[PDB]
Amino acid sequence: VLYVGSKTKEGVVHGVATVAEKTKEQVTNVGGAVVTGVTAVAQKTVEGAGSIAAATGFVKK
Amino acid sequence: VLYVGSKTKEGVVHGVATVAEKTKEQVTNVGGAVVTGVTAVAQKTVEGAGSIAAATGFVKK
Amino acid sequence: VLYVGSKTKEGVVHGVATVAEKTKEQVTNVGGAVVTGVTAVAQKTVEGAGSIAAATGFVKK
Amino acid sequence: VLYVGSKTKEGVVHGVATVAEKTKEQVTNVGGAVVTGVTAVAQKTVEGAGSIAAATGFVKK
Amino acid sequence: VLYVGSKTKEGVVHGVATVAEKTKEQVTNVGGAVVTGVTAVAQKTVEGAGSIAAATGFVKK
Amino acid sequence: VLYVGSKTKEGVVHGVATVAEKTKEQVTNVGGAVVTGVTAVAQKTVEGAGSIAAATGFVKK
Repeated sequence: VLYVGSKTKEGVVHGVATVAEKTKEQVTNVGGAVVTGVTAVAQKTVEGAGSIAAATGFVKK
Repeated sequence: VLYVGSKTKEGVVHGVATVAEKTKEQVTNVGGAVVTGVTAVAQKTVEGAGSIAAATGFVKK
Repeated sequence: VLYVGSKTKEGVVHGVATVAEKTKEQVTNVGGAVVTGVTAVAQKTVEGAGSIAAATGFVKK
Repeated sequence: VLYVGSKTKEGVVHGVATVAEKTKEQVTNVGGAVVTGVTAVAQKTVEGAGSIAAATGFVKK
Repeated sequence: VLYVGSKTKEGVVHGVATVAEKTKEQVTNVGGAVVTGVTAVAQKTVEGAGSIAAATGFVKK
Repeated sequence: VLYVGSKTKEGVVHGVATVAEKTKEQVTNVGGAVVTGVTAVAQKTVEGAGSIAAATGFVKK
Protein backbone atom coordinates (compact mmCIF):
# COMPACT_ATOMS: atom_id res chain seq x y z
CA VAL A 1 0.00 0.00 0.00
CA LEU A 2 1.34 3.43 -1.01
CA TYR A 3 -0.63 6.57 -0.15
CA VAL A 4 1.08 9.73 -1.40
CA GLY A 5 -0.51 12.86 0.02
CA SER A 6 0.97 15.85 -1.79
CA LYS A 7 -0.09 19.45 -1.23
CA THR A 8 -3.72 18.63 -0.48
CA LYS A 9 -6.00 21.07 1.32
CA GLU A 10 -9.00 20.10 3.45
CA GLY A 11 -11.06 22.62 5.39
CA VAL A 12 -9.00 25.68 4.47
CA VAL A 13 -9.83 29.40 4.29
CA HIS A 14 -7.44 32.02 2.96
CA GLY A 15 -7.53 35.47 1.40
CA VAL A 16 -10.47 37.13 3.15
CA ALA A 17 -11.00 40.88 3.55
CA THR A 18 -14.11 42.31 5.18
CA VAL A 19 -15.22 45.74 6.37
CA ALA A 20 -18.27 46.29 8.58
CA GLU A 21 -19.59 49.79 9.29
CA LYS A 22 -22.58 49.64 11.64
CA THR A 23 -24.01 52.43 13.76
CA LYS A 24 -25.95 50.23 16.19
CA GLU A 25 -25.93 46.47 16.71
CA GLN A 26 -28.24 44.97 19.31
CA VAL A 27 -28.99 41.39 20.37
CA THR A 28 -31.67 40.49 22.91
CA ASN A 29 -32.06 36.87 23.98
CA VAL A 30 -34.45 35.32 26.51
CA GLY A 31 -33.94 31.61 27.06
CA GLY A 32 -32.81 30.71 23.54
CA ALA A 33 -29.62 30.63 21.51
CA VAL A 34 -28.15 33.27 19.20
CA VAL A 35 -25.04 33.08 17.02
CA THR A 36 -23.97 36.12 14.98
CA GLY A 37 -20.90 37.28 13.10
CA VAL A 38 -18.78 34.25 12.17
CA THR A 39 -16.01 34.93 9.66
CA ALA A 40 -13.11 32.89 8.24
CA VAL A 41 -13.56 29.65 10.17
CA ALA A 42 -12.13 26.32 9.00
CA GLN A 43 -12.04 22.89 10.60
CA LYS A 44 -11.67 19.19 9.90
CA THR A 45 -13.28 16.40 11.91
CA VAL A 46 -12.62 12.66 11.73
CA GLU A 47 -15.18 10.26 13.23
CA GLY A 48 -17.34 12.93 14.81
CA ALA A 49 -19.89 15.63 14.13
CA GLY A 50 -18.70 18.95 12.75
CA SER A 51 -20.85 22.00 13.49
CA ILE A 52 -19.74 25.56 12.91
CA ALA A 53 -22.50 28.15 13.46
CA ALA A 54 -24.96 25.90 15.28
CA ALA A 55 -27.70 27.17 17.58
CA THR A 56 -30.26 25.15 19.53
CA GLY A 57 -32.99 26.73 21.63
CA PHE A 58 -33.13 24.11 24.38
CA VAL A 59 -33.31 20.37 25.05
CA LYS A 60 -35.83 18.87 27.48
CA LYS A 61 -36.65 15.42 28.82
CA VAL B 1 -2.68 -0.29 -4.05
CA LEU B 2 -1.37 3.16 -5.04
CA TYR B 3 -3.38 6.27 -4.15
CA VAL B 4 -1.70 9.47 -5.37
CA GLY B 5 -3.32 12.57 -3.92
CA SER B 6 -1.88 15.59 -5.70
CA LYS B 7 -2.97 19.17 -5.11
CA THR B 8 -6.60 18.30 -4.36
CA LYS B 9 -8.89 20.70 -2.53
CA GLU B 10 -11.88 19.68 -0.41
CA GLY B 11 -13.96 22.16 1.56
CA VAL B 12 -11.94 25.26 0.66
CA VAL B 13 -12.81 28.96 0.52
CA HIS B 14 -10.45 31.62 -0.79
CA GLY B 15 -10.58 35.08 -2.32
CA VAL B 16 -13.54 36.70 -0.55
CA ALA B 17 -14.10 40.43 -0.12
CA THR B 18 -17.23 41.82 1.53
CA VAL B 19 -18.37 45.23 2.75
CA ALA B 20 -21.42 45.72 4.97
CA GLU B 21 -22.78 49.21 5.72
CA LYS B 22 -25.76 49.00 8.07
CA THR B 23 -27.22 51.75 10.22
CA LYS B 24 -29.13 49.52 12.63
CA GLU B 25 -29.07 45.75 13.11
CA GLN B 26 -31.36 44.20 15.71
CA VAL B 27 -32.07 40.61 16.73
CA THR B 28 -34.74 39.65 19.27
CA ASN B 29 -35.09 36.01 20.30
CA VAL B 30 -37.46 34.42 22.82
CA GLY B 31 -36.91 30.71 23.34
CA GLY B 32 -35.78 29.85 19.81
CA ALA B 33 -32.59 29.83 17.78
CA VAL B 34 -31.15 32.50 15.49
CA VAL B 35 -28.04 32.37 13.30
CA THR B 36 -27.01 35.43 11.28
CA GLY B 37 -23.95 36.65 9.42
CA VAL B 38 -21.80 33.65 8.45
CA THR B 39 -19.04 34.38 5.95
CA ALA B 40 -16.12 32.38 4.50
CA VAL B 41 -16.54 29.12 6.40
CA ALA B 42 -15.07 25.82 5.20
CA GLN B 43 -14.95 22.37 6.77
CA LYS B 44 -14.54 18.68 6.03
CA THR B 45 -16.12 15.86 8.03
CA VAL B 46 -15.41 12.13 7.81
CA GLU B 47 -17.95 9.69 9.29
CA GLY B 48 -20.14 12.31 10.90
CA ALA B 49 -22.71 15.00 10.25
CA GLY B 50 -21.56 18.34 8.90
CA SER B 51 -23.74 21.36 9.66
CA ILE B 52 -22.67 24.95 9.11
CA ALA B 53 -25.45 27.49 9.69
CA ALA B 54 -27.88 25.20 11.49
CA ALA B 55 -30.63 26.43 13.81
CA THR B 56 -33.17 24.36 15.75
CA GLY B 57 -35.92 25.89 17.87
CA PHE B 58 -36.02 23.24 20.59
CA VAL B 59 -36.17 19.50 21.22
CA LYS B 60 -38.67 17.95 23.64
CA LYS B 61 -39.45 14.48 24.95
CA VAL C 1 -5.34 -0.57 -8.11
CA LEU C 2 -4.07 2.91 -9.06
CA TYR C 3 -6.11 5.99 -8.14
CA VAL C 4 -4.47 9.21 -9.33
CA GLY C 5 -6.12 12.28 -7.85
CA SER C 6 -4.71 15.33 -9.61
CA LYS C 7 -5.84 18.90 -8.98
CA THR C 8 -9.46 17.98 -8.24
CA LYS C 9 -11.78 20.34 -6.38
CA GLU C 10 -14.75 19.27 -4.27
CA GLY C 11 -16.86 21.71 -2.28
CA VAL C 12 -14.87 24.83 -3.14
CA VAL C 13 -15.78 28.53 -3.26
CA HIS C 14 -13.45 31.23 -4.54
CA GLY C 15 -13.62 34.70 -6.04
CA VAL C 16 -16.59 36.27 -4.25
CA ALA C 17 -17.20 39.99 -3.78
CA THR C 18 -20.34 41.33 -2.12
CA VAL C 19 -21.51 44.71 -0.87
CA ALA C 20 -24.57 45.15 1.36
CA GLU C 21 -25.96 48.62 2.14
CA LYS C 22 -28.94 48.35 4.49
CA THR C 23 -30.42 51.07 6.67
CA LYS C 24 -32.31 48.79 9.06
CA GLU C 25 -32.21 45.02 9.51
CA GLN C 26 -34.48 43.42 12.10
CA VAL C 27 -35.15 39.82 13.09
CA THR C 28 -37.80 38.81 15.62
CA ASN C 29 -38.11 35.16 16.62
CA VAL C 30 -40.46 33.51 19.13
CA GLY C 31 -39.87 29.80 19.61
CA GLY C 32 -38.73 28.99 16.07
CA ALA C 33 -35.55 29.02 14.03
CA VAL C 34 -34.14 31.73 11.77
CA VAL C 35 -31.03 31.65 9.57
CA THR C 36 -30.04 34.75 7.59
CA GLY C 37 -26.99 36.01 5.73
CA VAL C 38 -24.81 33.05 4.73
CA THR C 39 -22.06 33.83 2.23
CA ALA C 40 -19.12 31.88 0.77
CA VAL C 41 -19.50 28.59 2.63
CA ALA C 42 -18.00 25.32 1.40
CA GLN C 43 -17.84 21.86 2.94
CA LYS C 44 -17.39 18.18 2.17
CA THR C 45 -18.93 15.32 4.14
CA VAL C 46 -18.19 11.60 3.88
CA GLU C 47 -20.69 9.12 5.35
CA GLY C 48 -22.91 11.71 6.98
CA ALA C 49 -25.52 14.37 6.36
CA GLY C 50 -24.40 17.74 5.04
CA SER C 51 -26.62 20.73 5.83
CA ILE C 52 -25.59 24.33 5.32
CA ALA C 53 -28.40 26.84 5.92
CA ALA C 54 -30.80 24.50 7.70
CA ALA C 55 -33.56 25.68 10.04
CA THR C 56 -36.07 23.56 11.96
CA GLY C 57 -38.83 25.05 14.09
CA PHE C 58 -38.90 22.37 16.79
CA VAL C 59 -39.01 18.63 17.39
CA LYS C 60 -41.48 17.03 19.80
CA LYS C 61 -42.23 13.53 21.07
CA VAL D 1 -26.19 86.00 2.51
CA LEU D 2 -26.94 82.61 4.10
CA TYR D 3 -25.36 79.45 2.68
CA VAL D 4 -26.43 76.32 4.57
CA GLY D 5 -24.36 73.30 3.60
CA SER D 6 -25.97 70.24 5.17
CA LYS D 7 -24.77 66.68 4.66
CA THR D 8 -23.57 67.23 1.10
CA LYS D 9 -21.11 64.87 -0.58
CA GLU D 10 -18.68 65.84 -3.34
CA GLY D 11 -16.11 63.45 -4.77
CA VAL D 12 -16.93 60.51 -2.50
CA VAL D 13 -16.47 56.74 -2.88
CA HIS D 14 -17.80 54.21 -0.40
CA GLY D 15 -18.86 50.57 -0.28
CA VAL D 16 -16.45 48.90 -2.72
CA ALA D 17 -15.47 45.23 -2.71
CA THR D 18 -13.18 43.74 -5.35
CA VAL D 19 -11.38 40.44 -5.84
CA ALA D 20 -8.66 39.93 -8.45
CA GLU D 21 -7.28 36.45 -9.21
CA LYS D 22 -4.53 36.66 -11.83
CA THR D 23 -1.85 34.09 -12.58
CA LYS D 24 0.54 36.42 -14.41
CA GLU D 25 0.54 40.20 -14.78
CA GLN D 26 3.26 41.84 -16.86
CA VAL D 27 3.93 45.43 -17.89
CA THR D 28 6.73 46.43 -20.27
CA ASN D 29 7.35 50.12 -20.94
CA VAL D 30 9.99 51.78 -23.12
CA GLY D 31 9.95 55.57 -23.00
CA GLY D 32 6.21 56.03 -22.51
CA ALA D 33 3.71 56.13 -19.68
CA VAL D 34 1.57 53.33 -18.24
CA VAL D 35 -1.10 53.50 -15.52
CA THR D 36 -2.85 50.31 -14.40
CA GLY D 37 -5.03 49.20 -11.50
CA VAL D 38 -6.68 52.25 -9.93
CA THR D 39 -9.49 51.49 -7.48
CA ALA D 40 -11.62 53.57 -5.10
CA VAL D 41 -10.10 57.01 -5.67
CA ALA D 42 -11.91 60.24 -4.84
CA GLN D 43 -10.83 63.87 -4.95
CA LYS D 44 -12.07 67.44 -5.15
CA THR D 45 -10.21 70.33 -6.79
CA VAL D 46 -11.00 74.04 -6.63
CA GLU D 47 -9.44 76.37 -9.22
CA GLY D 48 -7.19 73.77 -10.79
CA ALA D 49 -7.09 70.75 -13.05
CA GLY D 50 -8.18 67.39 -11.67
CA SER D 51 -6.70 64.29 -13.30
CA ILE D 52 -6.97 60.81 -11.85
CA ALA D 53 -5.65 58.07 -14.16
CA ALA D 54 -3.77 60.31 -16.58
CA ALA D 55 -0.91 59.12 -18.79
CA THR D 56 1.14 61.15 -21.27
CA GLY D 57 3.84 59.63 -23.46
CA PHE D 58 6.19 62.62 -23.52
CA VAL D 59 6.38 66.37 -24.07
CA LYS D 60 8.96 67.95 -26.38
CA LYS D 61 9.93 71.47 -27.42
CA VAL E 1 -22.61 86.60 5.73
CA LEU E 2 -23.40 83.23 7.35
CA TYR E 3 -21.85 80.04 5.96
CA VAL E 4 -22.95 76.95 7.88
CA GLY E 5 -20.92 73.89 6.95
CA SER E 6 -22.56 70.86 8.54
CA LYS E 7 -21.40 67.28 8.06
CA THR E 8 -20.19 67.79 4.50
CA LYS E 9 -17.75 65.39 2.85
CA GLU E 10 -15.31 66.31 0.08
CA GLY E 11 -12.77 63.87 -1.32
CA VAL E 12 -13.62 60.96 0.98
CA VAL E 13 -13.20 57.19 0.63
CA HIS E 14 -14.56 54.69 3.13
CA GLY E 15 -15.65 51.07 3.28
CA VAL E 16 -13.26 49.35 0.87
CA ALA E 17 -12.32 45.66 0.91
CA THR E 18 -10.05 44.13 -1.71
CA VAL E 19 -8.28 40.80 -2.17
CA ALA E 20 -5.56 40.24 -4.77
CA GLU E 21 -4.22 36.74 -5.50
CA LYS E 22 -1.46 36.89 -8.11
CA THR E 23 1.19 34.29 -8.83
CA LYS E 24 3.61 36.58 -10.68
CA GLU E 25 3.65 40.35 -11.09
CA GLN E 26 6.39 41.94 -13.18
CA VAL E 27 7.10 45.52 -14.24
CA THR E 28 9.91 46.47 -16.62
CA ASN E 29 10.57 50.14 -17.33
CA VAL E 30 13.24 51.75 -19.53
CA GLY E 31 13.24 55.54 -19.44
CA GLY E 32 9.50 56.05 -18.96
CA ALA E 33 6.99 56.20 -16.14
CA VAL E 34 4.82 53.44 -14.67
CA VAL E 35 2.16 53.66 -11.95
CA THR E 36 0.36 50.51 -10.80
CA GLY E 37 -1.82 49.44 -7.90
CA VAL E 38 -3.45 52.53 -6.36
CA THR E 39 -6.27 51.82 -3.91
CA ALA E 40 -8.38 53.95 -1.55
CA VAL E 41 -6.82 57.36 -2.15
CA ALA E 42 -8.60 60.62 -1.36
CA GLN E 43 -7.48 64.24 -1.50
CA LYS E 44 -8.68 67.82 -1.73
CA THR E 45 -6.79 70.67 -3.39
CA VAL E 46 -7.54 74.39 -3.27
CA GLU E 47 -5.95 76.68 -5.88
CA GLY E 48 -3.73 74.04 -7.42
CA ALA E 49 -3.65 70.99 -9.66
CA GLY E 50 -4.78 67.67 -8.25
CA SER E 51 -3.34 64.53 -9.84
CA ILE E 52 -3.64 61.07 -8.36
CA ALA E 53 -2.35 58.29 -10.64
CA ALA E 54 -0.45 60.49 -13.09
CA ALA E 55 2.40 59.25 -15.27
CA THR E 56 4.48 61.23 -17.77
CA GLY E 57 7.17 59.67 -19.94
CA PHE E 58 9.56 62.62 -20.03
CA VAL E 59 9.78 66.37 -20.62
CA LYS E 60 12.38 67.90 -22.93
CA LYS E 61 13.39 71.40 -24.01
CA VAL F 1 -19.03 87.18 8.98
CA LEU F 2 -19.85 83.84 10.63
CA TYR F 3 -18.34 80.63 9.27
CA VAL F 4 -19.48 77.56 11.22
CA GLY F 5 -17.48 74.47 10.31
CA SER F 6 -19.16 71.47 11.93
CA LYS F 7 -18.03 67.88 11.49
CA THR F 8 -16.81 68.34 7.92
CA LYS F 9 -14.40 65.90 6.30
CA GLU F 10 -11.94 66.77 3.52
CA GLY F 11 -9.42 64.29 2.15
CA VAL F 12 -10.31 61.41 4.47
CA VAL F 13 -9.93 57.63 4.15
CA HIS F 14 -11.32 55.17 6.68
CA GLY F 15 -12.45 51.56 6.86
CA VAL F 16 -10.08 49.80 4.46
CA ALA F 17 -9.18 46.10 4.54
CA THR F 18 -6.91 44.52 1.93
CA VAL F 19 -5.19 41.17 1.51
CA ALA F 20 -2.47 40.55 -1.09
CA GLU F 21 -1.16 37.04 -1.78
CA LYS F 22 1.60 37.13 -4.39
CA THR F 23 4.23 34.50 -5.08
CA LYS F 24 6.67 36.74 -6.95
CA GLU F 25 6.75 40.51 -7.39
CA GLN F 26 9.51 42.05 -9.49
CA VAL F 27 10.26 45.61 -10.58
CA THR F 28 13.08 46.51 -12.98
CA ASN F 29 13.78 50.17 -13.72
CA VAL F 30 16.47 51.73 -15.92
CA GLY F 31 16.51 55.52 -15.86
CA GLY F 32 12.78 56.07 -15.40
CA ALA F 33 10.27 56.27 -12.58
CA VAL F 34 8.07 53.55 -11.09
CA VAL F 35 5.40 53.83 -8.38
CA THR F 36 3.57 50.70 -7.20
CA GLY F 37 1.37 49.69 -4.29
CA VAL F 38 -0.22 52.80 -2.78
CA THR F 39 -3.05 52.14 -0.33
CA ALA F 40 -5.14 54.32 2.01
CA VAL F 41 -3.54 57.71 1.38
CA ALA F 42 -5.29 61.00 2.14
CA GLN F 43 -4.13 64.60 1.97
CA LYS F 44 -5.29 68.19 1.70
CA THR F 45 -3.37 71.00 0.02
CA VAL F 46 -4.08 74.74 0.11
CA GLU F 47 -2.47 76.98 -2.53
CA GLY F 48 -0.27 74.30 -4.04
CA ALA F 49 -0.22 71.24 -6.25
CA GLY F 50 -1.39 67.94 -4.80
CA SER F 51 0.02 64.77 -6.37
CA ILE F 52 -0.32 61.33 -4.86
CA ALA F 53 0.95 58.52 -7.11
CA ALA F 54 2.87 60.67 -9.58
CA ALA F 55 5.71 59.38 -11.75
CA THR F 56 7.81 61.32 -14.26
CA GLY F 57 10.49 59.71 -16.41
CA PHE F 58 12.91 62.64 -16.52
CA VAL F 59 13.17 66.37 -17.14
CA LYS F 60 15.79 67.86 -19.47
CA LYS F 61 16.84 71.34 -20.58
